[PDB]
Amino acid sequence: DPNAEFDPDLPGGGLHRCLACARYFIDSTNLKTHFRSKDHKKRLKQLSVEPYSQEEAERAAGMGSYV
Ligand SMILES: [Zn+2]
Repeated sequence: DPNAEFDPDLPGGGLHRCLACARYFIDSTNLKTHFRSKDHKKRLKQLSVEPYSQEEAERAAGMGSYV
């Protein structure tokens, strides 16, 4: 199909998926918000899907900026 790097049937063009869920998300933000389930990534660690997942190898726990 002319001009379509994405798929028009799949949410998010089928380009944003959680492989562990086989679900297609409309946007990467929606997809990444989906991994905010700690138990999921826990299962991922057990299954060996992705060792060191989000909130661990990508954490919002820092920011050491003083004047
Ligand atoms: Zn998932």
